[PDB]
Amino acid sequence: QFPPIAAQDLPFVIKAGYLEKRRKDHSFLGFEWQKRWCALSKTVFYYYGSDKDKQQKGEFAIDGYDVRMNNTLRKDGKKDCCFEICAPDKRIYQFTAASPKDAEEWVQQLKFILQ
Repeated sequence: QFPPIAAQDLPFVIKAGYLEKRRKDHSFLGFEWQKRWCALSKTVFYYYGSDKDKQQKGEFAIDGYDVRMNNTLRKDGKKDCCFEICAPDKRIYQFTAASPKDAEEWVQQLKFILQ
C-alpha cells in the first residue's frame, strides 16, 4: 500500500502495461474510462498516469480479492476486453485492456498469484 514510489522504481514487476480503469463514481465530463499505467509489484497493484510518473495515483493489495472477465462493464464492442478485481467487502476495481487476449493475460497473471 501507501509509500509514494516511482513507476520505474517498483520492485519485481510481474506485469505492467496500460489499462483503462473505470472511474469510482458517476459525474465524469468526457469519460468513465481513464488510461492508466498499471503494474503488479509483488502483491500490490499500482496505477499511474504514465510509466514514468514519480508517484502512483493509487494502489491496492490483491489479498482476499478474486478476479474475472466481466463483459457487462461496457455496452460497446470493447466489453470483451473488460475485467475486474473484486470481493464482497472491498472496493471493486474495473478495467478494459487492449484486446481480449490481454485482458485474459492480466486475469491469468493475477490468478496464478491469488494461489
